Amino acid sequence: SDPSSINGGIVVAMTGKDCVAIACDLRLGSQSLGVSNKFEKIFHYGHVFLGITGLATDVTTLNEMFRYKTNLYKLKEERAIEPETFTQLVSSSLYERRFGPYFVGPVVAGINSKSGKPFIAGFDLIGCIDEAKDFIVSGTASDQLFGMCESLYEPNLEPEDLFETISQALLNAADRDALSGWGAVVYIIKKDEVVKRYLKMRQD
Amino acid sequence: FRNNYDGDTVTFSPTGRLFQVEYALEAIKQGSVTVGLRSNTHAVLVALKRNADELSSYQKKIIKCDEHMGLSLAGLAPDARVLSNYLRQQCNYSSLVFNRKLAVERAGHLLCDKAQKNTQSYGGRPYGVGLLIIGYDKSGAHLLEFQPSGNVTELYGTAIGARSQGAKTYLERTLDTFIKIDGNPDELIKAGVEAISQSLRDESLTVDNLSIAIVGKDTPFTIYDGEAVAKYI
Amino acid sequence: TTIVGVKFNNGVVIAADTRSTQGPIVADKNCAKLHRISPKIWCAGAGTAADTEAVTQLIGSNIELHSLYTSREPRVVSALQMLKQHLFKYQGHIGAYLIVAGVDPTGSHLFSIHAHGSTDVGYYLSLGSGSLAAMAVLESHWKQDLTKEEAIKLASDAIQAGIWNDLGSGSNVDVCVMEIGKDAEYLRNYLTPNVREEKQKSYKFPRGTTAVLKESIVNICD
Amino acid sequence: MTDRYSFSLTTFSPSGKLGQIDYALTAVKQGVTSLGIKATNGVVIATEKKSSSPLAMSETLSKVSLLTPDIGAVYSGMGPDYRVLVDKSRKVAHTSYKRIYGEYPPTKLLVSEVAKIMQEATQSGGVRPFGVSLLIAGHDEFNGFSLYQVDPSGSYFPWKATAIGKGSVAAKTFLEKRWNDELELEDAIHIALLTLKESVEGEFNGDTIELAIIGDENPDLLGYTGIPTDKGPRFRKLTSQEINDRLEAL
Amino acid sequence: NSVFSPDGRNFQVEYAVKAVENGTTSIGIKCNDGVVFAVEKLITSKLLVPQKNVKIQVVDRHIGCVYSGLIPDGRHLVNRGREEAASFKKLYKTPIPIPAFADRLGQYVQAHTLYNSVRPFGVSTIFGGVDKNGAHLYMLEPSGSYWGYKGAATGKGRQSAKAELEKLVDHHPEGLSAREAVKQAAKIIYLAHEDNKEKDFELEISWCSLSETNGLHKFVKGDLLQEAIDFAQKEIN
Amino acid sequence: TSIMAVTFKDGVILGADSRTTTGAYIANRVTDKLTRVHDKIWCCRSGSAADTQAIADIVQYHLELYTSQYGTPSTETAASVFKELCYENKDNLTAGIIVAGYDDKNKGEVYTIPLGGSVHKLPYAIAGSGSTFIYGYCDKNFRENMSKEETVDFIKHSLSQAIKWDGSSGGVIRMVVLTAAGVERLIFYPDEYEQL
Amino acid sequence: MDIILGIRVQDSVILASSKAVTRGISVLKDSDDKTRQLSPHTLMSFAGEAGDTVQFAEYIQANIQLYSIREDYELSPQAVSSFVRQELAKSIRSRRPYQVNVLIGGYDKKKNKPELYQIDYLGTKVELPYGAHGYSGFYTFSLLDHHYRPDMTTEEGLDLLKLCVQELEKRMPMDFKGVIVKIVDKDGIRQVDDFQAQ
Amino acid sequence: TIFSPEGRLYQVEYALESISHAGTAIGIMASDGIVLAAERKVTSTLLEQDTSTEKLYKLNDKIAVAVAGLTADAEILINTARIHAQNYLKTYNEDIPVEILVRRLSDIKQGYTQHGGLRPFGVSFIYAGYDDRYGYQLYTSNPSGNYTGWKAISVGANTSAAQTLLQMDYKDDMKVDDAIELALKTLSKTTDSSALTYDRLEFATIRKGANDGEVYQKIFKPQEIKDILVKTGIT
Amino acid sequence: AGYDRHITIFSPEGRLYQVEYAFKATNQTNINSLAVRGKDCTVVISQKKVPDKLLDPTTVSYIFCISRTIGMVVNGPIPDARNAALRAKAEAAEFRYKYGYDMPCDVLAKRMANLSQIYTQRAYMRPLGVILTFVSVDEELGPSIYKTDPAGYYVGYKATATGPKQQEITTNLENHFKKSKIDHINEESWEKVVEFAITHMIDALGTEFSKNDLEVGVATKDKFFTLSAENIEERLVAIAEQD
Ligand SMILES: [Mg+2]
Ligand SMILES: [Mg+2]
Ligand SMILES: [Mg+2]
Ligand SMILES: [Mg+2]
Ligand SMILES: [Mg+2]
Ligand SMILES: [Mg+2]
Repeated sequence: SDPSSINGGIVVAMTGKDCVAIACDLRLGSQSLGVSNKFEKIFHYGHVFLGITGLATDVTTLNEMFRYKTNLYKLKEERAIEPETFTQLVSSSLYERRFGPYFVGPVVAGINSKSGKPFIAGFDLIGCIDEAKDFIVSGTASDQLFGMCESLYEPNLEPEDLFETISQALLNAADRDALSGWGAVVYIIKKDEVVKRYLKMRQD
Repeated sequence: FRNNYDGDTVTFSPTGRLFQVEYALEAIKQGSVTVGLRSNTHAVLVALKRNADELSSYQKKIIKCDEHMGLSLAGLAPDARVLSNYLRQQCNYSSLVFNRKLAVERAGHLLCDKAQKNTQSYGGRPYGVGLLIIGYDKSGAHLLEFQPSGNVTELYGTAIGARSQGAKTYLERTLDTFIKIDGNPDELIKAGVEAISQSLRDESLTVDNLSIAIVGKDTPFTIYDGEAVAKYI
Repeated sequence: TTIVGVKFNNGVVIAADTRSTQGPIVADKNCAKLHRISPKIWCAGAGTAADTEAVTQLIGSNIELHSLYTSREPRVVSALQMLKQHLFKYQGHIGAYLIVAGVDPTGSHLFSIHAHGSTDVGYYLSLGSGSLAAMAVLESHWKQDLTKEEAIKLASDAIQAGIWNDLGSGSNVDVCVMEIGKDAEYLRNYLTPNVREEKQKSYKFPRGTTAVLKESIVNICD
Repeated sequence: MTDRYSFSLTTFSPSGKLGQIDYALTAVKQGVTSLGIKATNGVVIATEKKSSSPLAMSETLSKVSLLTPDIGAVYSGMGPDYRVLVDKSRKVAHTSYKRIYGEYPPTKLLVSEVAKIMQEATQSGGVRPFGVSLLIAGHDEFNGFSLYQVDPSGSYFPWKATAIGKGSVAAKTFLEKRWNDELELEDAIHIALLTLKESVEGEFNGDTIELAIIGDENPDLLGYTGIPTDKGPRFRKLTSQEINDRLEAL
Repeated sequence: NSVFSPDGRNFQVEYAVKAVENGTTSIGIKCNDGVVFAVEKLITSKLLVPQKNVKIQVVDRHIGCVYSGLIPDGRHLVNRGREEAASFKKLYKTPIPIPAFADRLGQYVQAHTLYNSVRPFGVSTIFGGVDKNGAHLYMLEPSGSYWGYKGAATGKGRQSAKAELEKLVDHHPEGLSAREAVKQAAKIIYLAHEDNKEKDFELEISWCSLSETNGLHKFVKGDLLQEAIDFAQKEIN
Repeated sequence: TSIMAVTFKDGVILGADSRTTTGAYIANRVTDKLTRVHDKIWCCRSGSAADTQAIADIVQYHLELYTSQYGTPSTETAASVFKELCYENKDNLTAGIIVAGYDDKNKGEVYTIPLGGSVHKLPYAIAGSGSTFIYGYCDKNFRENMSKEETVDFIKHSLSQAIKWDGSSGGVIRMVVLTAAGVERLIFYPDEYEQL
Repeated sequence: MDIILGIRVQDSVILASSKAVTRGISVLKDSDDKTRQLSPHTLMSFAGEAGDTVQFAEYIQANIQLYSIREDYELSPQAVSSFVRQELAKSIRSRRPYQVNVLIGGYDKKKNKPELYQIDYLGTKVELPYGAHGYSGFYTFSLLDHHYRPDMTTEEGLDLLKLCVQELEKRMPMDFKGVIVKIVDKDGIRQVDDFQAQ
Repeated sequence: TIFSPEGRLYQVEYALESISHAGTAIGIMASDGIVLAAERKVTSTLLEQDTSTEKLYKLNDKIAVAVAGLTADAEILINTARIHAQNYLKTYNEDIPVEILVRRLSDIKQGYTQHGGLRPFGVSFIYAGYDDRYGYQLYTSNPSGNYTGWKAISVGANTSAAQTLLQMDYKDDMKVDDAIELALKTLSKTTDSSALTYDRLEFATIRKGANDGEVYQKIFKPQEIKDILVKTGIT
Repeated sequence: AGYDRHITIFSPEGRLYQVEYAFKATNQTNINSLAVRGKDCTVVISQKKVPDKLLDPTTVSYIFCISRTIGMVVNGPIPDARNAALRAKAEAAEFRYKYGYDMPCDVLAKRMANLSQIYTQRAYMRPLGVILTFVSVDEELGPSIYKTDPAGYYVGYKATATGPKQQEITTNLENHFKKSKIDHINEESWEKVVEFAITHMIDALGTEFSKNDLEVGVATKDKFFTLSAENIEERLVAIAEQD
């Protein structure tokens, strides 16, 4: 059936005051059957974070492809790729497979290391950039996520508060989606440090 | 003048000559003699076959191209195999697509054009064989001489190969007699067999030596060798 | 989407709404649908969003190279010719529907391009799900020889018709003005008539509300 | 139709020299002087317009070229080789960079691509090396201002200041004497003018000299307003009149 | 072939011309409504079949070509002209104008002087016919050079042929009928055979004329040929 | 679409309506359907707008290159280039074209290239969805060697009827007059032609 | 449908694979070993489309053996599975995809740990304490969610496996003809020849 | 590509001859690190020392090269080596073992030796790297496509002289710091210049990562070279 | 005979001999040409020599109409000339098709110079032994003259001349623009700009011309056309009634 519904999975990113957060569930399924309780969907190239939902094979492939491409970038440029630039790199990489696309909903989070400005972005499977400053959502519970985020969100949140907001958005969206959940990981990203937390959630 | 100019087929000499092509012509003169001649009703090829050894087979000079066409060779034999294969295909193509027997004149043109490409391409050599082509088409009997320069001429009779100048002079003299030899295959073969004799320092042409081919009004192209030529020696 | 193009006496104006959708859901409440092909040739697209952006950047890139190569200002007929030939080759599969407007040394120009590669010229155009609402406004108020002021007003009013009546369109109005003498003026959020009202309540959570299983610092360096 | 020289035309000689590259470098030597000087807040690249005929309109032949909004190039050697290298450099900035990351390449990487293009003319079958040396100056957010020389072999080196062509040895000497790390752009332009007068035979004015800078952003050259994060090219070709103004207080 | 000499010449092409000069003589004559082509066929031996080693070639239905030098090279060129004429007719529906056709051959011959891996053609070609706006006659050298002509000659007897041609242009400035031009071509071919008088020759004439052949290329044969031979035989003595 | 070309005493005239639709929506009410491919060779397009424009652009390119090398192409040559493109690509094209031209030799000529890619030389031609309604009228009213004004009247009357019955036709009637004169653009508004 | 189970205990990985080969209405064979050894400490089991299954397995086996001889070294289980996933990920977008699901069980000598990877035909890879391909997982995952402990011995794991095969024999609609059981640990790969009545 | 009557490859030998005129590069391996040092080719006051890297290049996070020969040829090869390391990382999810990368590059050079009528690359490499199989490693490759492993090596000018010096002072139980001293002394003894100053050097280490258990490539900034040149008593 | 004299590789002096030899080929026709800018036109004049009385004079030409707006005069052997003409025509038609506007004179010249550069760098191609002079009234730049050579060099000119006696004409013109101080000919009619061109050729070459000795091309806004013998005759009469 629908390739974007086979495996499950949700990713949400949010901006706050001088920070960003990015979160995902841990489920890997095969239709009704839950297979893995440990499938992380967030990755990081230097200080740039990328979540991917959709077909898990493509999640894996794109992670490996962007690790590849950012490694080369760093060697040639002699510096780590920035959120803005990487967003462009994901976009043109996806559009390159316009008529045989990866079945994914990527999400980019990070802080520009020069300007210190928090940055998030989203894409469709063919690399159309969703440039929004507050939140980005993706996956089989994107409707539930849009609802939670539009309700819960306010701008300029302290990292410790933004943590609660993004967590509550993720948990409650996941619980209304049969194919999401099974654990969750949340990243709080502050210029200087990055904290990773595994949430306690319903295991049904 | 002959110095730096005979390196390939892609270079003119200061005299306007193509030496590679002239050298290819020299492989013909090295080859064993073959004669061709015709009347209005038949065309005949006579060839002197050459052995390597007294323990060996004499090598064939005559190749069939279609039921109404065939050729004799003088020069590089494997080049004749290449060109007759092409001619066999051109004949075949004509039958299949057009249900038409290839005019001997068109066969001439096709061979000329094929030879020509090899007198102008770098890294390729010209063909090193001379051919005499006979046939009976919709306008009677025909004989053609082919030179690897690509020049093809229609003739009542001719000869190519070593000492062929003798046979040629004979046919040049015999003209008004053999052009009329109509409805008698055996007499025309006899006149051909006599022509090839003027080109002998060798020996007396044996049952193995001699190769005869005929084509005409009601005779498919046929090759005679061995015991079947005895009655002409 | 509602996009319009309106010619006035000394140039051309394009405008667009700022809503992108995924089916019935609004993903971006304030995105830019106005795109630069070159400094004075601008572009609005409807249809497959990734396609209209990509086709804009590809042709934009080539127009720059052409300009550098020829030592001339890019013409609107060049953008149009390259776009249509490219879209035609792809036999509608690149779902780009575009209003292309600009000024060049030969004057001012307004064109529409359809995804199969057909083009039209005109003094006023609309594209998108909101094009009928906008066209009804344009057909009601357009006149020959408009001032800059009048043209901005009309284009803006066309976008509002799209915003208020078409469910595919919403939020704000962006405008770009291309006048024959001048630099082009991009006017982000020229109108903002859709400010979200203040919520009744704040939903910030008391800290500690979320149950955490484990925790760790993540290494960014090397 | 079809190439018979599918082998390298540049080969090693018994002594280790790459003959064709040396001979190309000799072609650069015969060429009109060009130079580059790097300041704290800019780069200047300069050269003489040695006109072929007084009936020719020398404004129709630019020796100083924009490669990206923040990168310009100049050369010494064979003009027509430069002209085609400029086209390929412009193209490769788009195809290998802008169409990937949505921004223009940093100076070193673009110079790197040009160098690659020149290297290939040194190894490929049936070609001769390019007969030019380029000076390429540019700016980028993370590296600041820079200046590079690219040679016929594909070698490139960063410079604080240098000169190529005819009187390059005397000019490098003149530059080593005058350069320091506190130079403002106007000081660099001044030094570039002085250095170039030694080289120039005939008239020395804004019509016979060609000069460009990589300076600050020119929002008046952008062509549009309304996007605050877009500020305009740093590459700027000085006008004839702007040059004459600096020759009066020279 | 691609080599320029220190003074801007191409020795290879100059050598290709020597092959042409070595060839049999051939001519073309432009009349008031068409063109006549004639050629000297050397009779090497009595064994050569009369009337059966045709040198003059048709291209499409309205163009004739004659040439001197390496005969196979000329055939190679004519094959190309035929492909070139078919392709024009295919796209544009109308048969190829003679000047259009000239350039086709021209460009093709010139290409063979650009590359070290090819030799120039060893022929000069005289050709032409009738199109939408009249008769045209062209001559094409190994370098790819071609111009329109009033009369043209190439090969061994070119010098005397040119001199007889020049006389006609002088005594007939007022446009030389198709029927006269044929007669004169026979004459001129006879008068270039003086050089090669050691061997006998056969005369071939063809023509393309508006009033005489309806603008199609035809071979001169039968009574018309004999009449032209007799005129030439009478005027040689 | 209603399109036609008519030969007359002094040359040829092309006419068309100006309506383009997608479904029942008028995407363009003032389209110019009369397309120049050379100075005095014009055409009317019907079928897929993308296809017919792409074709007309290629023909214009071929005729410009033709003119550079060989001189003014005949109308027949133009029609042959259209056919080649339409015939050879019949399986990805929906294109019906009418070619109209003037040269000094052949005077005014009309060729029609319907869907299959066949070519037909005709004294006058009609095409587009609107033409079906005027076969009876045109056959009854067309005469050879009409004057300019008579021909202008014939096209005006014919297309006004085609417009009256065809929903896909309408707007203004445009015309191009092709003679030795001269190329002349004419236009007629609804208030004139509806009252006929 | 083809039973393919794996379980990772503390010091070994146990693979169990059904022995039936069924085409149409006939069991053609009841002793089919659905396995290839890739290297002395890596075993791969497979299930899926009839021809693809063995062809893919043997192709992979060839490639790992080639690596071993070129490098005189054995790739880690993680590396072998990454290579296997890549091949499958390329396959899914090709003209005719390999319809093969696999389990990879290896003993990593550098880490001294057993490792179990589950990869489906799309190239979906995951490292798991236990895994199954096909319908069999619909029974075994929940059973092992209950019975499995991370500190089990090889003998405890073989009992846990016996329990899985009993359930499948009880509930599965198809006669899969028992299993061939293979243990991968530090001393390599061995077959438990007694399982059909142990 | 052709053989001489002697059984030698002309073009390869001439490429090697070219390399002996390039600035010396030295590689030394110790038990806890590797040193790479190279002499910059006769420079000028106006050269930008800070943004210059002509002899030392990063191949991945664990492998670096020192170059002797044409720089533009070397960038060609370095780029493919970088790609090769990333393909391996993508395939196996492991960093490429040093020998595998070295063999590949060497095979590319060998190809130009055997077919295609193109000139060889005028490049010799010293590879310095770490992996979990052989620890610290040093390889060398030249235009012939041959490669060998070493504890200490040089390429470019004066290899013969530099090799004898290394043979004398090298000992298996060295720490990196002693190896740093050895490389600089050897370059000092073998220069064709008056003194071996900072502006004429490139220098790098591969160590056990300051304090961690991980591996770190330090490419020395010009100022760092100036310091490490005083420490070792060459000033 | 070293390889550096047979193909386009560098000599030890950094020269390319085959390029230099190609320049020498340009004079082999012994024809002179000159181009001048009017106020709203551009004029090319070239000698026309028809030595053989068997030639059709109308077919002997070194001026080509590249497009509706661009004319080209060539100095060099006709076969190479026609090669360049064909290419320029194709390049011009293609530019219009792809970019939707007429190819400017200078851009066509840049493109032909680019092609010539290639023959300078690749071994299997010889340079063409011709100098191309392009003229038009550019819609953006006004009257234009651009000239390309076998080196791939090109520039724009106020006026220019080419051929064996190029220098005579060049200095004649240099002397005129020294006097006038402007960079074109003041004159509204192309007919008087053509007369100026013929007149100055006559002084510089010190030769008289009949109507069959000359060849004339004129570029105006949107046409480029050549003159027939009769239009040239009319021009020769006008000069004679004064000069
Ligand atoms: Mg969703
Ligand atoms: Mg759930
Ligand atoms: Mg002659
Ligand atoms: Mg209607
Ligand atoms: Mg060349
Ligand atoms: Mg060559």
